[PDB]
Amino acid sequence: HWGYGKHNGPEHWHKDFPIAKGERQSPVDIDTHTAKYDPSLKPLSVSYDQATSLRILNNGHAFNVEFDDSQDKAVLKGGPLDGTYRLIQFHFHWGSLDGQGSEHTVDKKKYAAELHLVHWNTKYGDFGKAVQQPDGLAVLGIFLKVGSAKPGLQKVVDVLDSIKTKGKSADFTNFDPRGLLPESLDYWTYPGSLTTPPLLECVTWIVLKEPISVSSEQVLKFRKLNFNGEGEPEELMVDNWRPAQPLKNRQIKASFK
Ligand SMILES: NS(=O)(=O)c1ccc(CCNC(=S)Nc2ccc(-c3c4ccc(=O)cc-4oc4cc(O)ccc34)c(C(=O)O)c2)cc1
Ligand SMILES: [Zn+2]
Repeated sequence: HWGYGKHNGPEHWHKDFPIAKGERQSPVDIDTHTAKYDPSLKPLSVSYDQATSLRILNNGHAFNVEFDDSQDKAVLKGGPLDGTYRLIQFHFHWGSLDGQGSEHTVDKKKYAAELHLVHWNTKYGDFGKAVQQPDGLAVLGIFLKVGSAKPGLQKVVDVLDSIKTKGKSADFTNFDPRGLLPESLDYWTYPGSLTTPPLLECVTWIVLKEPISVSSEQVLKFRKLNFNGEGEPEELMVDNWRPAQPLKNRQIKASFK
């Protein structure tokens, strides 16, 4: 099916997922000079103290650290959000080289990778119902640059060898996502979509301005993963990012002056 290769990559997705050419697609380039500070934005609240991680899975597109979202444990509120959004999973998008990998870009700058913490609006009951709503999801995006190692990320890095191929999963309990956040919560926000098929336009994007630093060694291990399943020709899981899409009259708002 769809992927990131030359024959099934982003430029081909529209054939099976027409919304790919929609009016609210993600990611987008964030032109910092055009983004406007929005006084109406309420304080952003990231409450991950009771987060319950459960498993890590290689789904053939990236790897997901899944959480128990049967209760209001890890939640995201405030900012441009109305109500409570529950953390369900987080994953990354990265490149084959340090100069690329992020999905959103800042003044056209591409980061080495991008972390996506996915949350769904609790007023819709479940994730399935949420992806049928214009405000069903909220994804917190964090940029990764290559520099000093990120202590909180190492546990994720060290388990990757156990889920090298598509379909493989491993227990991943007691992981604290707070160790992946930068110091500042300054952010840019705009209405968008999922960046991979089905590309549904149900996401309120909140992209943090401050990137986190990860070591070359850490990202190199991300690049050892496989898109393929076990026993198949090895296709390194790299460059699993979608390029910037047309803004289409949308406005990106800044939480800071
Ligand atoms: N990069 S990004 O933008 O951050 C991003 C990209 C992709 C995705 C996820 C893409 N895949 C989707 S959407 N998967 C999906 C959607 C709905 C359901 C779903 C479906 C679907 C059809 C239906 O008829 C009833 C469903 O009921 C459901 C009840 C639930 O409690 C949770 C999910 C769920 C399920 C599933 O079955 O696990 C998976 C997340 C973030
Ligand atoms: Zn993503």
